[PDB]
Amino acid sequence: MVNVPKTRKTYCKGKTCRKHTQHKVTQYKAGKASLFAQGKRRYDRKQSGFGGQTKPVFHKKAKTTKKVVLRLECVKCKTRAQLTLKRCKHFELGGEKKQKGQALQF
Amino acid sequence: MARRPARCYRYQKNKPYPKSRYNRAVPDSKIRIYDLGKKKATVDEFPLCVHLVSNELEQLSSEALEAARICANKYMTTVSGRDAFHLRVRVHPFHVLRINKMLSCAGADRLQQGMRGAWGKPHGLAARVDIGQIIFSVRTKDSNKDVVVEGLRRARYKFPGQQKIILSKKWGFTNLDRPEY
Amino acid sequence: MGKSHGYRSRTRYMFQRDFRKHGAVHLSTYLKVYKVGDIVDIKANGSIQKGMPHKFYQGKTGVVYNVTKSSVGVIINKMVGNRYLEKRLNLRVEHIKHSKCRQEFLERVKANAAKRAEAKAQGVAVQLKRQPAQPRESRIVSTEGNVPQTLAPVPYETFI
RNA sequence: UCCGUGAUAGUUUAAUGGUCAGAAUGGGCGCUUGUCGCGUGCCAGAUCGGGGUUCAAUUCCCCGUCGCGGAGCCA
RNA sequence: AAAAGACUUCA
RNA sequence: CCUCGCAAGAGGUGCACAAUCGACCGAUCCUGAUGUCUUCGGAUGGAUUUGAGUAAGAGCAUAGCUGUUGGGACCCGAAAG
RNA sequence: GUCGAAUUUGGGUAUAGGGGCGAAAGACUAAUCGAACCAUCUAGUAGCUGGUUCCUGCCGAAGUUUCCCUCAGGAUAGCAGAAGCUCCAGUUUUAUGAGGUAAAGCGAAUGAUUAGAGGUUCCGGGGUUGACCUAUUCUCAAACUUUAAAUAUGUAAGAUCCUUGUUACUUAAUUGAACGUGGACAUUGAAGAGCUUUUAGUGGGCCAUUUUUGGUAAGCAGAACUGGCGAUGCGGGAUGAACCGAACGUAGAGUUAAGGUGCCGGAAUACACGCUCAUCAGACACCACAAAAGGUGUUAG
RNA sequence: GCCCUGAAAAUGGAUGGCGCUCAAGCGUGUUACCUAUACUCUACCGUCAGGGUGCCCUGACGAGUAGGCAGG
RNA sequence: GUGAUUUCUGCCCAGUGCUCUGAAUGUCAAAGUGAAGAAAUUCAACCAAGCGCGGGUAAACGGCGGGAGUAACUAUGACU
RNA sequence: GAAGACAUUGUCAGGUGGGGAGUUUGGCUGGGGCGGCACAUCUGUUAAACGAUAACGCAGAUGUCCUAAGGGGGGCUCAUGGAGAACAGAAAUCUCCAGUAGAACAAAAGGGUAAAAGCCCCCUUGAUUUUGAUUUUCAGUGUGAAUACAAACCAUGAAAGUGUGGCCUAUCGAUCCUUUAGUCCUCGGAAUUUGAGGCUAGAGGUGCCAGAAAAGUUACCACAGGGAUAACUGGCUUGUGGCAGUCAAGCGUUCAUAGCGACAUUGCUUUUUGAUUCUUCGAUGUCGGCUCUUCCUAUCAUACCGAAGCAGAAUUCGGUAAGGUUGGAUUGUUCACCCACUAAUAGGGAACGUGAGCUGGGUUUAGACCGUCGUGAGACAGGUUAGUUUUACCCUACUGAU
RNA sequence: GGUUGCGGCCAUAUCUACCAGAAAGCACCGUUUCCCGUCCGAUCAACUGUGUUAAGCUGGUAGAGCCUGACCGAGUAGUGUAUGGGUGACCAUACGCGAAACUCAGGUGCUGCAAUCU
Repeated sequence: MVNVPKTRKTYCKGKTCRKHTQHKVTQYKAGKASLFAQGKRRYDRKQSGFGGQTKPVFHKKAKTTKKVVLRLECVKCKTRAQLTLKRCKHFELGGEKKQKGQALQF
Repeated sequence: MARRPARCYRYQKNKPYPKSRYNRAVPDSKIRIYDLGKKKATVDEFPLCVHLVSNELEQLSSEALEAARICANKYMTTVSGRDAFHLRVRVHPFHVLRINKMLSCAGADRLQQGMRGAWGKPHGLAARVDIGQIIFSVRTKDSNKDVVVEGLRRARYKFPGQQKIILSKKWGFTNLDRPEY
Repeated sequence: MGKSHGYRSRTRYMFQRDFRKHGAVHLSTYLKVYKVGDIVDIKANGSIQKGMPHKFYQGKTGVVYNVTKSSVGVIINKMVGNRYLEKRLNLRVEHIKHSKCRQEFLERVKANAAKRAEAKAQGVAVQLKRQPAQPRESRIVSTEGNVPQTLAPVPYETFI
């Protein structure tokens, strides 16, 4: 999708830094296990039959695209800040990368 | 061609429409040529100029325009021969006609849906000819005045808007037009 | 249903300027600052890109209520409905033009106003108008209570 | 008639990422072989007509012409 | 223990 | 209202009411004194959105009545499960 | 039709409700069967149809907009009313910018006719010239979408001052205004009208006029601007929701509108004149028809 | 203009009807009449202005379904 | 499932269906053993029948086509 | 007797699972399906408008791409068409002149701009966090969007300033739960750990886009209703369809008009077909046929007539004119084909005249077969066999009688 | 007679012959070693003068472009308002308004502040 490089300098929201500093940019997938969730309700509702409200999520609509899915993490303080909405696929990372120009060829 | 009298066309329908983006594949201009006779001749040899002018506000069919103009031309070119005098059509045919084109019986009515529904499929060209507008402007010599007048009579039974033959004045007459050299 | 509602639609005549107005606008107009209580027309210049009002607001006259940084705050009234409120618009100075009509109006009343003063001293033009204006009035004068009185008829009961 | 679906050398059909087009057969070219043919080396397209966008269009839109499938109700 | 077909001319 | 002049009226003085303004009390958000100095409890001050307090100060009780939800809920009407 | 067999049938008698029962048709299970019947749950629930019972007064509708598994309904503004609170509305004229649509300009451009006239590019003949096709350039008939100037026309918003002191302010320790206060000074219209609580019927419209947009058209479809009908009587029009006059407590007298005056039928067989002789023809609008072509020596001009 | 010609339809003739034709046609002017719940006026019922002493008076406005309210 | 007889009942296991063996390889639950660990919670040894990965299967539901070129006349087209 | 820590029973886990059960199964829409987008949202016209403005109205885009396609400043000014340069045509290329918005500006449309917002070179990250006055949303109603700030922080830049995402007009996701972020609050004797609950923010699906967990059939049907909506009859219209008029190109050996007659064009009718959605959904009996009646004129025959390319004579065309118009075969057929007749065997209307008269063959229930389609149920304007005709006349109308 | 700083109105200043701010109130050329542009001092970034009016700014002078007006076109096209006629469509009528060309004219700029002059 779009190259943003993983290591950048940008402003940190936190009160401890309060200046432009290094951040590492990352996608954040899913997490649960603890069970003190929606999961708890489900266990309770699925016994016998139903499940009820667990039932939503899927079958599919489909869609095509997501929007941007990010943490920018300070490495000075190890505090971080989140970002506001943008439209992204997907996202392109690599721990560096240009999109550069250049030339010639190609 | 395909019947519809001109009950369908003659009264002044439609916010025009003939705009170039909005209609691929119009049926043709069938008018053979607009100027006729001595095309290789200036206006100024001819001492007589006769006109044909409308009483009504209409849309004239392309076929009626060619049929009236050819009927006039056969009378001119038979009596005055091939290298006669000179004629110009005042009004070219460029207003575009929509009509919906003959359904089906599939019980398929309009199969569309129920419908109809803009984007009607073009039937050809017409000309606006408004009140007092001039369909033909013909340049001639007085010893063939009669011939152009019967050609203009044989033209009238081939368009539906009622029109009158007339002798022109414009600028000048033809001789206040000529004294500066 | 169908199509859009939309800010940019129906602008082609309003947005567009004359052959004579065409070309870049002059920065003098951009530079101009105004005072509160000035009367200004709003009609956007086509030749400025940004700062533009909703398109629907052009040709209205408003009074500069206050300013907050580069753009200015204009009071105008729209129309139609129930208990319609007066609106604040953030509209730039490039798009805002003076109004001559009140300026000459102000000079004429004031020019007149001097002619009278001399007549009040030694002269009797009038007389009836003289009787309310000495008995009459403070407000101080110049207040925000008179604004709702005006505001109240703008939602018109009959039209409705 | 609507909505779907196509078309590339003599012919049937592969193919693309916007910058690059093939195969197979059929044919024309020799050699085989008594002589033809099979075989074996050699050879060669305005990508349906059309207009448009772009840097660059076989490739991306828009239309027609033709050949296809699929509908078709209560009279 | 065999790859391989036609055939087509002058008393 | 009074001070007035009186068939008008203004200037003072007190303010319902509404519009306009500020200012405060909590919440947040941010500097944080005095300082204690393991610990940290909290003056000052501002910006904010919201909620509260003063000239935006008052009910509660039963009553007859209206509306709303309800319960069958103005009445009846169905194949139904 | 069958009639000696998978025959016919009497008695006693098995199998009971998504079960039975079937040589299976969804046939049959006591007049009830794509799921018996009885009773109960039940006064099911029904954006659906129907109905909802005394008088009077003052005011008096909406059929619209957003949302909505939403379009036969809700919801919320939109449109009405009561009950009170408190004591301003409009309009020419001035100024602004804007519909539009006709002839130019740009862009597109069907699309002719085209003289004059520089230059393409090919070959092909002859004595640099000079036949041959394309094509600038000044130059000519009307259409269409921008724009001038639009012309228009509805619109369509818009109708206190000074001094004194004190404070602020954004912007060089720099220049200014403009803020806020505190105090003093001096200035054609008429109730059409402000605010609040609560309430209801929608949340399906219709016709005409004007301006349209689709549709051959339509007692069509779908907008705009307005009046009426709905919810508006009475008088006119043969009848007749929305055509004209007219907005209606009662009762009377007078006089009128619209429109009419031979009779039906008030009220003229009115007055000056002219055409028409077909029974044209007794008709604003209207399910009132009548055209192209119109002759024409009918009359007239 | 007129008029005929264009001008053909289904249970029975009409311009509402009879049906007059220097008009009872149609057009140009024009005189007099007729005619609504309109308009004016008389009397008087409600509302609202209001006044005045449970009551009297002045003048204006005043159809009505859904529907609100109020008196009976 | 089909339908006296009588002559006969061809090809197709790709999909679907069903099934067969699976002592070994990727998926495949629980208890269950192990790891961190106070707990549990995370994760990881181990696989049954099932998916896979392979064979059978039409008197199992069913299925049994698409453009050309081409006769020493033309039409057709044995054949490429 | 067999067998045996199994098996069978108790319990649980995975797999299969329409047998059974409960349910759902998209809106608009000139009938609903079918087809599609006009489900969210922007345009240029519609649009008469300040603003707000419809139709499956026109034409036409968006559901991405992008750390450069952001920012700022310095420095330059186009597309281009002519000329010029061996080769090169596509020929860049480079050069010179002339060159004001016709170029460029990622992307619709249209608008808009010349030391520019365009083009280039460098430098850079402010595509930052916080709060958002207000408008658009929408006149009061959210998300979203935008235009302005002030705090916090930096950039470039000379600096003023600019910079609150993308040339301009503005480019989309609530809600539980999850995730993650902040520094902080919190979980009932004390006390110590874990993991909970929570503060403000961002991200994970809902394009049925101001937000549901979700397929069909019914011809076995059933119910509530609707002429708010179809088939229908009637009506409107009259494209179509029938017929006519004008004009008369042309053909008829020659000759417009004996006859035939295009293109074009105006009409008329309402009897085909469509269109509509006015009427009827507490019910208008369907086609067709039979039989009985009354009619129409656009007349097929008969009467009277005109013209002729009328010698007779069969004839052709046409005027006036409404006082008969077979019987059969095939088919349900209307229609039509077809046969012999005839003077000639016309066409049209009367609710496609005609079911309180008949018929019942077709359409059009319930059973069944075949082709075709559909996983299936079951469906086809596909074909086929079988498959019902209620009522005692009050009024009116009239034959007849009194 | 005003050249020029800085502007404003920004088509009355777009374009193409040729006369003028000028012996100490320009532009040019020359140092282009260099801060500076590079790919060349051209661009530019800098330091300066043989002198030259040729261009430059701008002033002097002529046409197509254009605004503004007068003149017909003469209230014409069109138009809200009320209504008569026409078979239809369509038209007119009074009430208020009023564009297109034509030819002629004005202007090849204006206006203000300062560097302020021989």
